[PDB]
Order: sequence, then C-alpha cells, then structure tokens
Amino acid sequence: AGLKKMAQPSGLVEPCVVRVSYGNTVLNGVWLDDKVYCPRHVLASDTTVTIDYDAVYHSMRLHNFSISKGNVFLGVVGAVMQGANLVITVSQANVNTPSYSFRTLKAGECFNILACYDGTPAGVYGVNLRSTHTIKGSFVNGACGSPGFVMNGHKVEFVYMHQIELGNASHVGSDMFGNIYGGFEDQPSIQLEGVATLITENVIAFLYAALINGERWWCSNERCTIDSFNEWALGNGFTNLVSGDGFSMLAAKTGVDVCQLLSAIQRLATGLGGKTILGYASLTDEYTLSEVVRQMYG
Amino acid sequence: AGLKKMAQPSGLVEPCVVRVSYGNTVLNGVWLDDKVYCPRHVLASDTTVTIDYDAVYHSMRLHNFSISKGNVFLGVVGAVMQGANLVITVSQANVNTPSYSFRTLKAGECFNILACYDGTPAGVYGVNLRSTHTIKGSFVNGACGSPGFVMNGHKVEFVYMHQIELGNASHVGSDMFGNIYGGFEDQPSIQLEGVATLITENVIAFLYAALINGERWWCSNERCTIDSFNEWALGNGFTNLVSGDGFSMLAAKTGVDVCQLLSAIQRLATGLGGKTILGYASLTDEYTLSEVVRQMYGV
Ligand SMILES: *[C@](C)(O)C(=O)N(c1ccc(-c2ccccc2)nc1)[C@@](C)(C(=O)N[C@@H](C)c1ccc(F)cc1)c1cccnc1
Ligand SMILES: *[C@](C)(O)C(=O)N(c1ccc(-c2ccccc2)nc1)[C@@](C)(C(=O)N[C@@H](C)c1ccc(F)cc1)c1cccnc1
Repeated sequence: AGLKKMAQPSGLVEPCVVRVSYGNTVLNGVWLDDKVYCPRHVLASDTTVTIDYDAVYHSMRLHNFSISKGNVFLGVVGAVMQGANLVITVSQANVNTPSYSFRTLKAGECFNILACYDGTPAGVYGVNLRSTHTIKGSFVNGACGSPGFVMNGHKVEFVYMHQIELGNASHVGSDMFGNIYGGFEDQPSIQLEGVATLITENVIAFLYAALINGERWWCSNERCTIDSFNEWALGNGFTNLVSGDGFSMLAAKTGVDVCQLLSAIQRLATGLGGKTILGYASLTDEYTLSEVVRQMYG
Repeated sequence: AGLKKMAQPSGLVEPCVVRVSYGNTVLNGVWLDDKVYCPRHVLASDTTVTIDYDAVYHSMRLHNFSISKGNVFLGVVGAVMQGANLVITVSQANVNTPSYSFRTLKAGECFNILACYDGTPAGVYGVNLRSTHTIKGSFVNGACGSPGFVMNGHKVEFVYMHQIELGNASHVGSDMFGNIYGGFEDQPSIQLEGVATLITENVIAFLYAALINGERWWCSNERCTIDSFNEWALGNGFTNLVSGDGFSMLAAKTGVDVCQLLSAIQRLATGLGGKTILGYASLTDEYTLSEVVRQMYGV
C-alpha cells in the first residue's frame, strides 16, 4: 500500500566499507576478502593538469597507503589498476565478507547507494541509472568510493562505486570491473551530460501503479501501437520499447492493455494538468516493474 | 548534492527482526535481549467486531507460539501484554543485541522504517511523523510488527512498531511501550483520520533546500512576523513556530532570512501554480532541518 523510493537493507554492504587514505586525500573503499577497491584517482592530487594514470601507477609508494575499518589498520601489500579502480591487496581478510558478485547496470535498473564518508556509512537510498548512465543521488565531498548495490537472495551484487560529480548535480560511478558508466573520464576537464530521456518501461509500471491504486482519471479508451510510439518517442525525449511481454502479468489483473498506457503517455507526457498522480505533477521513471510488484503484491 | 529522502544504515537492526507466529496470524517482531516485542493483535485472529484483549490475553496457549529467525526456532517462555504490545520472553538471547533504547516521537521528526514480511527484512526508507501522528509509507499484508528506529551514534532507538492500516492509506504504529500513536484502536471498527497540518520548521527547512539548490523563483523580499504567521497558521493548516535560532546557520549561507520564508509560506501554501519546487507539486514537511543539513553541507 503506497509508493515510495525505498532502499534494500544495507546490512551486508555495511561491514565492508573502509577508509582509504593516500597522503592528504582520503576516501572510501570497498573491502572484500583480502582486496580493497577504490577509485584510482586517490593516487592523484593534481586536480588541475590532465592526469597520466599510466605513469602514476608505476610511480606509487605503498608506504603512504593507510587503510582502516574503524580503529583497525589493514596492512597494504600490493595494488594493481583494474580500469578506473585501484584494486589494493591487504593482509587482513575481511572476516565480514558476504557472498558477493560483480554485475554491470543496464540503464533504467534500480540499485541502492550506501553513501559513505571516511569509511563510515551515512545513509542508504535507492536510485535508478538514467538514460545518460548517470544517477541523481545526494553526494557531498568525500563520497568517492561509496558502493552501490543490488541484493537478490542474501547475495550482494556490487554494481557501482562512486567516482566523480558532474556539474549537472549528476553522479558518475565506475563499475566494479573498472568501467566508467556513460563513457566519462576521471579527468579534471569539464564534462557535460546528454539530455536525460525518460525510461519508458519505468513510466509504464508507474502507470499500472496508479491504476492498482484506483487513479483512473487519466486513462481513456485510446490505444497506440508499439511502433507509432517508438516513432513519436525519440522526438519527445522518451526511450523506445522492445516488447511488452512482462507487463502481461500485471495487465491482466488490472484489465488495462499495454497499448492503452502508450496513448496515455503520449498525452500525459508534459501533459499533467492541475491534477497530480500519486503525488507527482510530472511523469517519473524512478519505479521499475520489479519494484512495483514487490510493493503491490508482496 | 541532491535532495533525496534517505534512511540511516539498518545493519544493527537486521539481526533482531524475527518471525512471530501464533496459529493463523504470522507477523514480524523485534528480538532484543531475550525478549521479542510484537503487536498484541497477533493473539486475535478476528477482524469482525471489537475484541476483548483482556479476555484474549488469558485465553493464550504459549504452546501455540512459533518464533523463528530463519531456520533457527526460538523457544517461547513468557508472555505479558504491555499496552498494545506483547513482550515475549524466550530462552536464547539475541547475541547481537545492539546498544538499544526506546523513545516516543514528537510529531514532525524523521525516523527509519524497516519493512518486513515473514521475518525477512525487505526495505528501509526515511519517513517523518505527520501532525495527525500517522506516518505515510509502504506496507503490504503481513508487515505488522516491522520496527521503526532512529540511530544516534551506533545506538539504536526503537520508536515504532507497525499495527494497522487506516482508510486514508495512513499507517498507524505503537511505541515499544505499547501505546498506539495519536491514540488509535487496534480494532476492526471504522476509525477517522484527522486533517494533516504541516509542520512549519520542516517546510522552512525544505525551502532552504530549494534556495541552496538554486530554485529561487518563489522568493522575494517579504518579512513576516512570527505571530502574524502563527495567527495565520492556526487558520490555514500549519503549526505555530517556537524558535528559528537553529535556522541561523542556513540563513547566513543563503543570505535569505527566516522571515522571508515565513511570508513565502503564506504565498505558496495556496498553490504552486503548476511550478514545482525541487520536484514537488505542493509544500512538503518531509525533510526535517537536521536531515537537510547532512545532505546540503554534510554534517
Ligand atoms: C572525491 C575525491 O572524494 C570527491 O569528493 N570529488 C572528487 C575530487 C577529485 C577527483 C579527481 C581528482 C583528480 C583527478 C581526477 C578526479 N574526483 C572526485 C568531488 C569533490 C568532485 O568530483 N568534484 C568535481 C568538481 C571534480 C571533478 C573532477 C576532478 F578532477 C576534480 C573535481 C566530489 C564532490 C561531491 C561528490 N562527488 C565528488
Ligand atoms: C498484519 C496481520 O500483518 C496485517 O497485515 N494487517 C492486520 C490484520 C489484522 C489486524 C488485527 C487483527 C486482530 C485484531 C486487531 C487487528 N491488524 C493488522 C492488515 C491486513 C490490516 O491492518 N487490515 C486492516 C483492514 C485492519 C485494521 C485493523 C484491524 F483490527 C484489522 C484489520 C494490514 C494490511 C496492510 C498494512 N498493514 C496491515
């Protein structure tokens, strides 16, 4: 009953956040087994001239690393560079290591940001990757290395590590495989995101959310083809639709066709009059199909 | 960098949530130090008429009780009804019982809800108590006994325990002392919900979040005395403000005083005219002052 951007329980991610301190600059690290993942820009302090990472890696002094989880210091042994990640090998092994697996996020999916500062978690909240492979969370200085995760069946899927904040207030993270989302760079040059187009299959589950909760005022008998929308979608800041197979489960209980919401979206997109839907005066892509089913039918 | 309702880390609370079952009704409970707390309506299975809890508490067979945390089954020992809650004593002690304590919340504060189903933690999100003393969150069938909590320095303070769901989709819970908030009944008979009046400080904090976040189209140079607003707040669905000395820090960083917002509240409470503030169609008391300071400046 209701609809809120809720985050999954952060309890398993929480023991792994460490404080990685290389010289002056100190940031957040994900500690799993004997390895500690952190953004490689910790090795940089320039923040003014283009950084030649290939050279600074070979010219690194491990005596300056001091990694910690509270009062314990983990002893640094080695460190290799996996993309934009600086995978650091420490002697102590995280006794608190959950069952983890790395995965990459496909645009539109939801995941959980464990905002951390100085190796201490601050808050957990759910976000979705946008059409530009950037997120719109809440971050302040020192968050570099805060993990993002999805969790299915007592197993953590580290899908995000924070790297940098764009001027857009948009946040760019790396993959745990070392791959910047959206093709951006950890470089001190100005970078601009593209136009954020709303993810269509999240807006649909958001409209079934309104019909399950009885708000049927916006809905009418009109229906549009998957095709005519895909044509209309690009020119109106929306993503195209591949198929409508998964909604058929919800479409039956509601009795509202998939082709019928499309006619509504073409109308409702930049169309909400005074009347709002579920607390929103504009369509939103925050809510996925998975999230709707967990908040509506257990 | 953004305004994002977020919950504090729920790691310490997750060891304590247990599956409490008494025959048909199965719902969640908090396992603190060898005592499981749960709503007293787990004993009742009837949702027709008003139920004599004093007579149902005595018609209680402890042998019927089934508590479990995963595969482990707890052995129930004692059971005393405290208010609208059930303090159940068991043999094993939650060995991971955090630095815990109870509290009752004055209206307007923000706390952290841990929704559970079948003794399984499932989500965690921030919510603030409305003036009617009903939070408004997400709860499906079987979430009775999901604890709320607020954490000040690794010490867990349990403040909520889910009891019932009203008509307005408003959610009602009980403190760990066994008192239904706002004075409600855990009975099936129909029950009214009050008119939600907005907490003024949390609206002011929400407005500073907008001035810090750039949206300054609604702000002009109007200063309003606090009493004229209080006289106006008693007649327009707001609350009277006690002090604005905590806002002294946000006012200096924005350069906008607290008086300007107070007049601005009188302006926009009528309606935002289709122009949203921070992605919000109307004024919102969701963001408390302290939570706004951790997100904007990071304390
Ligand atoms: C990290 C260090 O904790 C941090 O908060 N930010 C940051 C700072 C510097 C770098 C960086 C330095 C040298 C080379 C490459 C990257 N990355 C991240 C903040 C302060 C940040 O990103 N600021 C922006 C303006 C920035 C971009 C690029 C850059 F090189 C330097 C700064 C930051 C603040 C808030 C949230 N996230 C990150
Ligand atoms: C709990 C059992 O998990 C549950 O979801 N609900 C509930 C059901 C019954 C009682 C109750 C039983 C006996 C005596 C008094 C109360 N409390 C809670 C739900 C289904 C619920 O609250 N339904 C409403 C209609 C209800 C209110 C009051 C009442 F006495 C009986 C029923 C529920 C649904 C969704 C969210 N929370 C609770």
